[PDB]
Amino acid sequence: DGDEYFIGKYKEKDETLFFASYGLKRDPCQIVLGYKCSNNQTHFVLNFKTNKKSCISAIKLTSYPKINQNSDLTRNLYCQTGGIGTDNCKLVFKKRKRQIAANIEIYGIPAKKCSFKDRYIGADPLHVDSYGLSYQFDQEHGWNLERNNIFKDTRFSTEVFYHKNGLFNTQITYLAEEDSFSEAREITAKDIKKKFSIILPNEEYKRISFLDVYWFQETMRKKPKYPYIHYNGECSNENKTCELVFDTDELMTYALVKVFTNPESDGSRLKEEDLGR
Amino acid sequence: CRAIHCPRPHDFENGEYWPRSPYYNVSDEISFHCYDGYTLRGSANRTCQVNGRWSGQTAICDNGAGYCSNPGIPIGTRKVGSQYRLEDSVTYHCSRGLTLRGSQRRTCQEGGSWSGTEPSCQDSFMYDTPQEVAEAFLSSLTETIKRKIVLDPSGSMNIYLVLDGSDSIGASNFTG
Ligand SMILES: *[C@@H]1O[C@H](CO)[C@@H](O[C@@H]2O[C@H](CO)[C@@H](O[C@@H]3O[C@H](CO)[C@@H](O)[C@H](O)[C@@H]3O)[C@H](O)[C@H]2NC(C)=O)[C@H](O)[C@H]1NC(C)=O
Ligand SMILES: *[C@@H]1O[C@H](CO)[C@@H](O)[C@H](O)[C@H]1NC(C)=O
Repeated sequence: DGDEYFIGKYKEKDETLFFASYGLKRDPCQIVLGYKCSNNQTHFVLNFKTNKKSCISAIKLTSYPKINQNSDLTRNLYCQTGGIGTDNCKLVFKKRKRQIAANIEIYGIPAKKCSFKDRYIGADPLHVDSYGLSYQFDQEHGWNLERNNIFKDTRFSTEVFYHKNGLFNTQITYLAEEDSFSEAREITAKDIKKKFSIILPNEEYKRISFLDVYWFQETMRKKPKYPYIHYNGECSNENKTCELVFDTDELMTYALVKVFTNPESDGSRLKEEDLGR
Repeated sequence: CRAIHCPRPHDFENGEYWPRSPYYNVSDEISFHCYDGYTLRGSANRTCQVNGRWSGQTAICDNGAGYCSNPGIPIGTRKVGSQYRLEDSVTYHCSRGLTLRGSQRRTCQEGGSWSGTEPSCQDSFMYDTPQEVAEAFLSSLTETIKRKIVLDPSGSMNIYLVLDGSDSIGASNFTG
């Protein structure tokens, strides 16, 4: 059977960039199609850089033989310089003592008119998020809980950072029963800087009550450095156009924001033990 | 008692070495260099010292079109076999007056590595000095990280020491 690792999401109308099979004990590799690798006792890295005009969509790796360890609580595949949307990134994989083969495939789509909003937004945005796990609330306060069966990390107290299939997450605030879905906004790779911002409307019945961000990025080492996504000034009733400002320590390659709307929100909603320094 | 002669190379495939002589004295040099479109791994300049062994590693010129890589010809031996795909075998043997030390047949395993050790046949008068013996024993017995021994959970080791007391030394009662 063998274990599998994913990056991104697959679609039924994508062509293959390349497809190969590798042994995991030879030294050095076999140079396939003039590419470069590196193999050690506990690391396997690959360099990729396409020539045609295309943007990458998904990556998948399969390993044999099966080993007794789950594949969702830690990180095993990650690429260090690039990502999803940029035409190249340098894959890194961490082995064990009992893995002796690998199969690798890459899919992509034409560069000019390629956007990923049609997949990660789902078909029922009000009930299921991009991960697939459905929302579930508390009946006495109407605030969503924290999903617990995924790789989650914290920087300091009162912070959360989930990870799954190369996709991160960060929830700005708490969510109520009677919220509605307004729209979604996407940011491609040609409008990404070390620091930038985005404008959203707050006119009458388009009051912002919930924001959750999904983004890919790069990591120099296995320990990531999550960027600072703070909320510029204060978005109260008076100031109609509200801005969201990013502050990154490493360069991203894609972002997605799912605005939620609720006319009843007063602008402040916080837990009874989150509040004091 | 006569002078010490370092062994003369027997075969070399896809390459050329300078210079050539019927026998090599102490502190003589050999340089390897191989054809166009290949790649050389190892040491390009090799010299033999008073011990009787060439200094460095084995020089291997490879192309890069096989499931498992080229094993190479150790200096002094001869190789039979030229198939480098899955489930093939390669055999070694060296010249007259030399006795082999290592694997006789090597087989390309599933992962991509050979099965055995690289042979290098010795003669009567080469001994091993304590430094290399200690280094090899430590490197084989433990693993690196410093150097620590690795065991599986609920694991254990059993050491069995076997000596002999036949009439070879006769030194008191196993002294030393
Ligand atoms: C086996 O190879 C892998 C890579 O194929 C090695 O991992 C990489 O090792 C390099 C060299 O130490 C690391 O680069 C170093 O990073 C520091 C961070 O500040 C920087 O100052 C330099 O760029 C320095 O060269 C690299 O981070 C590391 N990891 C990667 C590339 O993901 C691995 O160490 C090798 N195995 C052994 C036993 O050395
Ligand atoms: C809130 O209004 C103030 C008024 O000066 C403005 O400076 C600020 O940018 C506004 N904040 C947002 C998030 O719109």
